[PDB]
Amino acid sequence: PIRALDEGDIALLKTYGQSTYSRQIKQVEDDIQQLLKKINELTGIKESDTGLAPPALWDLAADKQTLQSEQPLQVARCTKIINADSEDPKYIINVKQFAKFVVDLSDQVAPTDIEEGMRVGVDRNKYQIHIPLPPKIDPTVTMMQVEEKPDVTYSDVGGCKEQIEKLREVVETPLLHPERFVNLGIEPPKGVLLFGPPGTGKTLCARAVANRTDACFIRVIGSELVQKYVGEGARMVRELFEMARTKKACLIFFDEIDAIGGARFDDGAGGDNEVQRTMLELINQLDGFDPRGNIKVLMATNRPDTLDPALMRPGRLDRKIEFSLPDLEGRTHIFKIHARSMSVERDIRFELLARLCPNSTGAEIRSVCTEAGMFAIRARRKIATEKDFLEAVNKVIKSRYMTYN
Amino acid sequence: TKGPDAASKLPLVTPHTQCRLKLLKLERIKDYLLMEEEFIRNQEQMKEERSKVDDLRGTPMSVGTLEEIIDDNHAIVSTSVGSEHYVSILSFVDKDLLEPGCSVLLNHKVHAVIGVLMDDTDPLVTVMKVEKAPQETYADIGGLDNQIQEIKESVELPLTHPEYYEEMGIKPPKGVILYGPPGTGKTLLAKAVANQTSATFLRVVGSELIQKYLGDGPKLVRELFRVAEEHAPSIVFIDEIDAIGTKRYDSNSGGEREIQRTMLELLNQLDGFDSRGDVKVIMATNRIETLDPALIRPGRIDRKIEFPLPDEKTKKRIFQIHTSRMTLADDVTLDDLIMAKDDLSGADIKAICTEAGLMALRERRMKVTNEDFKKSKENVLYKTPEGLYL
Amino acid sequence: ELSEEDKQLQDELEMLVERLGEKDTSLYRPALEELRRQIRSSTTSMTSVPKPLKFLRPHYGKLKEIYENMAPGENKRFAADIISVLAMTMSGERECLKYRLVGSQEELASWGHEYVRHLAGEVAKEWQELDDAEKVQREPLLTLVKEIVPYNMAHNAEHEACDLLMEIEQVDMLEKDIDENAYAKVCLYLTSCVNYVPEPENSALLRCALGVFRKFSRFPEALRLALMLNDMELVEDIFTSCKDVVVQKQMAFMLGRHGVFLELSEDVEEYEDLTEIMSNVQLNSNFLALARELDIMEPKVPDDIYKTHLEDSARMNLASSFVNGFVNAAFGQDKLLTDDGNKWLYKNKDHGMLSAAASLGMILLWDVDGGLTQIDKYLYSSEDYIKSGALLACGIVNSGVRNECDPALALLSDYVLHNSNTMRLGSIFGLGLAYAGSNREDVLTLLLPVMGDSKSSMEVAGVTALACGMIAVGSCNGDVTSTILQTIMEKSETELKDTYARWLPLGLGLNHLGKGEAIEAILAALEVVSEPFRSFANTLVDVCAYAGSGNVLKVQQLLHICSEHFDGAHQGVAVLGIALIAMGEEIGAEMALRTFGHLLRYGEPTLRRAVPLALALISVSNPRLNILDTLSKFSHDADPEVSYNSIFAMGMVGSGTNNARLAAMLRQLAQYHAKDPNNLFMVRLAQGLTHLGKGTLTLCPYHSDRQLMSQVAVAGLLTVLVSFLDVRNIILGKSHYVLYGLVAAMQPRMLVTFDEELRPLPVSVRVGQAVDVVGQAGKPKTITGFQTHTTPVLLAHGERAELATEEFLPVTPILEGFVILRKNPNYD
Amino acid sequence: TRSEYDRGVNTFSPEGRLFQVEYAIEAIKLGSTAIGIQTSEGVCLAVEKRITSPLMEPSSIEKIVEIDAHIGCAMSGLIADAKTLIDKARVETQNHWFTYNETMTVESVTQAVSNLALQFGEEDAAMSRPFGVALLFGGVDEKGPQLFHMDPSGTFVQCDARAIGSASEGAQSSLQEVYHKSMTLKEAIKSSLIILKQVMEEKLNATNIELATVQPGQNFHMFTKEELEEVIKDI
Amino acid sequence: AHHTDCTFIRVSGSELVQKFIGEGARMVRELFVMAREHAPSIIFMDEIDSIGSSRLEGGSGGDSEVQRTMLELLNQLDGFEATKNIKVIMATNRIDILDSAL
Ligand SMILES: Nc1ncnc2c1ncn2[C@@H]1O[C@H](COP(=O)(O)OP(=O)(O)OP(=O)(O)O)[C@@H](O)[C@H]1O
Ligand SMILES: Nc1ncnc2c1ncn2[C@@H]1O[C@H](COP(=O)(O)OP(=O)(O)OP(=O)(O)O)[C@@H](O)[C@H]1O
Ligand SMILES: [Mg+2]
Ligand SMILES: [Mg+2]
Repeated sequence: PIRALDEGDIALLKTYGQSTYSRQIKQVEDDIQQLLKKINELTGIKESDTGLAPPALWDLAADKQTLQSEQPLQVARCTKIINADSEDPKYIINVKQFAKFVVDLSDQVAPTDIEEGMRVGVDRNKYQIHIPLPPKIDPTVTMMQVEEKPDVTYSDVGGCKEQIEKLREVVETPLLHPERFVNLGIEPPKGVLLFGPPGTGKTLCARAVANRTDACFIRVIGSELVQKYVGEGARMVRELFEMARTKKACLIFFDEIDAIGGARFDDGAGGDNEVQRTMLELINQLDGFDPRGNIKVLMATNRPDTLDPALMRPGRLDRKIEFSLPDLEGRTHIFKIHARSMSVERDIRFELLARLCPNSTGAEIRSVCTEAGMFAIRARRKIATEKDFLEAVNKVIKSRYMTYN
Repeated sequence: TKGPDAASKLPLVTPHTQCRLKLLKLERIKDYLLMEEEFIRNQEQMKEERSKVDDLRGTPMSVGTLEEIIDDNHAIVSTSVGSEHYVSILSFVDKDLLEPGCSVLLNHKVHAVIGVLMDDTDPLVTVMKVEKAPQETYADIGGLDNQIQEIKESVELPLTHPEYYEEMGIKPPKGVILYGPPGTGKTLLAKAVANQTSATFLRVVGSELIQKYLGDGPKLVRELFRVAEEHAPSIVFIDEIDAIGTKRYDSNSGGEREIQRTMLELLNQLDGFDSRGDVKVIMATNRIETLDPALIRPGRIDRKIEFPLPDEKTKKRIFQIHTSRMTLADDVTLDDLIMAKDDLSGADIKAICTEAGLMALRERRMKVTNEDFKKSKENVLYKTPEGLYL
Repeated sequence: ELSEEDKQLQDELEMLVERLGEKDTSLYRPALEELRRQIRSSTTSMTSVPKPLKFLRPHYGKLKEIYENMAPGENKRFAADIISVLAMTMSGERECLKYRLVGSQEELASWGHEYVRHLAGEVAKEWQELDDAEKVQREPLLTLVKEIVPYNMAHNAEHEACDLLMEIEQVDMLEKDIDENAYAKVCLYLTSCVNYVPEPENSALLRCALGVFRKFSRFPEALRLALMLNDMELVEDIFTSCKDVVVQKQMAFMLGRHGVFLELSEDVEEYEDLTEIMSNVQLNSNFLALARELDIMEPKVPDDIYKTHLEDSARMNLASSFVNGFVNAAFGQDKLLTDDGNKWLYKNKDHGMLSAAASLGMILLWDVDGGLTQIDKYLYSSEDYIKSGALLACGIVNSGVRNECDPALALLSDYVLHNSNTMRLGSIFGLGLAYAGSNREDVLTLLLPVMGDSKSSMEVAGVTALACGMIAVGSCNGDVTSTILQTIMEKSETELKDTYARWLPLGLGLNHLGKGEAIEAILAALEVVSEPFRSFANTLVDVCAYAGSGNVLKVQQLLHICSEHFDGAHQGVAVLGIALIAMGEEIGAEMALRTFGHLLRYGEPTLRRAVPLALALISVSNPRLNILDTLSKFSHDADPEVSYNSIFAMGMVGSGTNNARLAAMLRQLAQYHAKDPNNLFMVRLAQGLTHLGKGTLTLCPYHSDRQLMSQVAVAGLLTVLVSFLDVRNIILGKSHYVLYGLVAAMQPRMLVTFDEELRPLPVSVRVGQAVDVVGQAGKPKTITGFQTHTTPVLLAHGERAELATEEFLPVTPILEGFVILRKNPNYD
Repeated sequence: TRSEYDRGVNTFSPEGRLFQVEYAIEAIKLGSTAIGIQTSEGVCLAVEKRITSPLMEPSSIEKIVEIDAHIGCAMSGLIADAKTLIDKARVETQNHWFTYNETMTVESVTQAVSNLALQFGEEDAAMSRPFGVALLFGGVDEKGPQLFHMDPSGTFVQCDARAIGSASEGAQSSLQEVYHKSMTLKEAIKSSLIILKQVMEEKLNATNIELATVQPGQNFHMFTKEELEEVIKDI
Repeated sequence: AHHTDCTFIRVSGSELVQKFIGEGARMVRELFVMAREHAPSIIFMDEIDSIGSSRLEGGSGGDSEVQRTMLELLNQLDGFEATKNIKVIMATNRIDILDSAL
């Protein structure tokens, strides 16, 4: 009992209930769309900045720099000088990803400054050496290091006194005052694992460490250590620890190390043994058949129960520190720190607010202060009041206890 | 500091009805477009050293990863096949702009540094930009006044009036999570933000940052936030984030560990060691309870916005909005559908309107009616024992 | 594939039509009766697929043949009506009325309303395709229109009637069918259509809406429309054709906000009160009350704006004077000049002094007596520049306020024709910006004589042109046009290449602002100038004529001018003109923004410098990220002039907004251009503009509902921007005083309420974006994004205020500026 | 790790802790603060009443109750456990009076209530979890005014001044700062109300507090509205 | 499929379930790109309860990857940039288990 629209039904519904302007509107909209397409087509495509310098800094005749000094020397690592056979050196080279070769020098004005593994330059057709090069630096690991100190001090970390003291001891006192440790005959811990509920001042304490320390600080991107090409992650961690050893006093800061390696149980993880392998290399570097030098490690993690026991062992992570939820004094101090810069009344009870926010983290308290300011803004008021802070607490901490009176 | 990318969008013709005023407005848009087209045509119709410099530049220029720049005219580059060469740098290159890892350009044959190509953004992350702007303004969102206010305070006020916050030393929220049942405006309130924002909008779906190989998901997340930080202000909208971000349990498989690694990379980008620019994140979720606390943390997600099923007045707003463009008859009182205390999302209400229109068309009538709306309500909605309480 | 009943109806119609075919000529009438009955029963029903219409589709031609072949008589037309109702569905040669005219002429509603809509559209279409002849063929169409307009009135289709009448080109009959329950939804629709149609239809619609408003005694709306039409006789009629005094007070407020001033005889009930309101003698007091009610009367020195403490030779000090004037504008109080005094009006290194003194005038803005006092302290100086600046300061002080005495006239006339081109050059400009909207003959009789004399440079002549144009904006004052044309015709190719000669064509255009077509004469009496100064004059006068007209043809001509390659300044004028013709309708403005971007990319330097000025003009005191981002990415340009213009445009677009993400741009830009004084000056000036009046004044030349274009504001904006058309010489040098032309534009951005006694009534209002939900071709706009305040209050761009409570009824349905509120009798 | 050691009240953790007793002590905090002060002139109790909304007449929130004519109890924690322990205290005081024909001392009644509270899972007492309520018994006996504090673990101890409830940590510090032995009862009342006003999110006025006092003389007296307003006038 | 003149695409069963990580989502994206290219398109999806059913808590006993595939399909059906002319015919044998999002 439901007819189907015929030719006439459709030819009348498109022509009977109809505005006398509908056709013109439709045509004009289609024209606008087509014109937009055509305009985008004509002016489309910008000029992708290619890196050209401003004119008058260039130097033509560089076609001669391209025809002379032409040799686009490949880089090779002399892995064996074949004993030099006294005369007739007959060096060996290890052009990576390409081949091994037996070659000689060519116009090498210092045939003695060749060594083994010196990263020589080698021509394309005849593989004679032309010029040595300095050792590889691995730009990824090179930029892993922190250069600009973050603007966080040991005064914006409120509610963490014992943890700050332990971290300061382990990470700074062996660096700035070795006299006490050598006097007492105690080798201070070399390795700290900061663990606690998400958001308690772990990375904030790491930032404060980075700001205070006068020593190499290496923030390790947990994603940069995982790659394709099995063995690449292990190679990167090896080179990272090599550079750390090169530096006089180094402070590595593996953040969210739960990414790089938990338990080693593979079972169905046959495809995830590469991460376990790089974690094993990290373990070896942290403590193995070799002194580690003046390298101190920081390791931040919310969940230090998925981690490998071989990594959590107190020969690699020696001073495990827990960032617990701050007590009432800590919460009051965090409120004071975070509301120092806020435009607030002069009689707000931050002790009361710390009481109102139990089992709350420093990030939670920061959010409370921000929402108090936001409530003040949402009323055209310049000074956030105790009422606004209480509203912010109610909105952030919680979002009936009539049995607990 | 390349600058906002924005999203070009034409004006909006206020009268939705088919009348001469709408025709005049559309004709004005069209005539301006025609003048622009003819102006471009006339520019190109009325229109040496750099040409020869480009001729000297290689014809099929290759792209290689610079590594350990040396001297002032010689650097080591990579061929993107693992091999690396001790190449020279022509004077054409900028210099003082090459950095290790930068995807420099190399002459095809002689292999000399001749360009820098500082636009090596991956296609996977260039596609996820917003160049159009969906035509879903805030006037298409019935109700949700509090949710709209929250998101405006988070991603609009900090760009339109950046004096309120500096006037009290407060940093506005950098992260919002829109959580709620299946269909309540969670995606409309990102579409409206994209429509009304001057910032670079970046659509993403949590099921898209996951990649096949090892270490590629984290790399994609890092690249996404790198581009989102180069373009500023920018908003990154991760729809259905519970694709990646679910609770971080102790994995036994390898793919699960890689997915959690991607999630940790996202966490570090949201709130990590170093810093975060003016990139604001909006995640969307159906089931928030299953998300990891470290992700829902109120340093990465300052605001959490629930989108509950609409109440009566909001439902009336939805019906008004979705029947506005409909030739509603005078026999229809959109109150019987409102009052029924049944779970009705805005999506359900729109489906009800569409099905009522289809019922009218089936009955051969172009004007909907109350019986049509009743039938549509009955036939659209698909989905405690009696007397157990009371 | 049909139904049994459907097939039976098909068969019935077939039998009836076949009988019509048979040449009985005896039973035609019953068959035609039956066909008509079925057709009207189907059409009048709610079915959108009328079955008799569907089934008579094949027989259309047969019905045509039967109509042709039947003998003349009643049956002829009785079947022509059937053919018409059938033709409602199949068309292409547009028959429905072609057979309705030879018809039964019954009520044009029995055939449903779809027939009415089709026939209305077809009447319009026939109307366009009729030449001026065939008038006899045109009366029968007006009968259909008189049958259609009432029917659309009765059926909520007021927009349909308006479309029919404005497309028939006779918007005159609405007055017969409008009712007190329709005037709103018809006037709003006409006004919306006005912006987008060309002349003479623009004025036709405006006068139709004005007549509708006057019918139902909606005087304030009638006056707004009468001001849209720059016609003073109509506004005089409206303002004097009223018997309620309070509404006349409100209309006087409206006239004062606009540049107009009506010379009323000794007849109105309260002539003196009305002339006081219309003269803005209470603007200073109201402004100071608003400032007190917000805690802003605390003068802030330039350093507070520069904010260089956190995060002085000759020119940055001129910037300090300018920013001090801009920030502390109309407040009276200051801390640099006012107080210590004699310190930032000295050490300004000669020529800048002339503007520093003028800064005083802008601090004592709308304050004639305090002006007098402080300025007179400085009006007697050993060096000429101070006296010139003091005279300009008097002019600024009297700007916007129509004092019954003429302090500006006396003081500045003593010094017009003075034996020095510097006292002349401040007194002339002071008179120009003091009596801008005045159009007084006694000031022009003193100014025009000074453009011609051996003792006048191009500077003095150009400033006299500017002054005379500002005095007589949009009045086609014969004396002004004649004198300007004489001055242009009496100078050689050289001596006409000074860039101070831009101001003679600028005076012409200002004197013809908005007049439009009527300008041919002046562009026909001006086709004798040299080539390089005739494209400029022609283009400038043309763009001034179509100021806010939104004429796409003129914009097309300007874009053609831009396309031309001249290795040329008229191109720069044409860019500003594209901005100027399109500052009205909103849809035009965004599209112009796209065009200006294309001009920045596909453009030679000459128009590249001009695009920033266009961006500033299209958005004035309306900071939007689309324009601010554009200008910011161009604030670092290699070309100095494009930079300078981009910085000043950032200042203008954010003028009087205190925008924080513009103040940040300006500070970072101040460090970036620290070592370039010529950019540092301009960034400082942009900062001063951004903090103009410390967030209490707007330079937008559009006030009432964004719909009334103040002639004087456009005059000032054009003076400043055209001067920027040569920044490096006009303003980055000698004539930096021209910036004070902006005085003509700055006008408070506040809502202040009163009772029916000119006494404040703090009342609660909701302030929010000018948004709507559904236009529905006539539905008003309702605020979305409420935020409740208590008046007095400041309204930003795009903000409207609606009385939060019903306790009071506004006289005008526009809550911007000064509003008189009657205490509602109903309740609340 | 506290998932195999805090699921029962008779399971020790590797550190030797009863996490269920810990959790009852934590449940104490969810109640409203109560400050008791012992002085040579008597004992004062002052509690933050926490009216959730009007229409609930104040004499249904029993934070301060009477044990015999010479003891009062200021409570914080679960209302049900509060009622149980208060009833035990009253019945024990009456039993001691019946047997020995004298008034039970505050220490002895606190000891009896604590003896009831010890029996978490002791299979000869029937309660299966610690009473999540902490009490302040302020009374007067032959040893002068005394105040005793009892916690869920059954541990009781005298206190020259104490504060239990939500604002316990932040109010005991104020009590330490302000309390000295040579204090009068009026001074104690004033100081306790000052601390309550400090630690309350609501304003101190008339209702939302209760105040009571037991002196060497008149019986346990709960200040009514008049006395409460008189003290609040110039707290 | 026989009677329509629109491009008919067909998924069915677990054709979008791949052992590699994040491959079902990619296959769904490529599918809908292909449908958009050859629009108007009709995408049949037989036995969708295989690929798309009530979501399980992310843990050791949950198919998080198939859940990700379904989430990608949801986003393709209705997210940003709504589909232009793609119509979807899903087929299931038991509807009570399909995700409320679908
Ligand atoms: N003890 C504290 N003192 C001050 N601010 C704190 C404290 N704890 C947290 N915060 C605030 O929280 C944020 C710091 O969070 P942080 O990066 O330390 O978290 P986290 O513990 O490393 O978390 P996760 O690793 O789970 O992301 C900043 O807003 C900081 O102000
Ligand atoms: N408040 C609302 N106002 C108007 N339309 C609404 C509203 N809520 C939902 N809709 C309608 O729902 C449909 C899309 O809803 P939307 O995309 O916002 O849902 P969602 O919350 O993202 O859902 P999901 O969890 O399934 O992705 C559109 O028809 C939109 O109009
Ligand atoms: Mg962290
Ligand atoms: Mg969604």
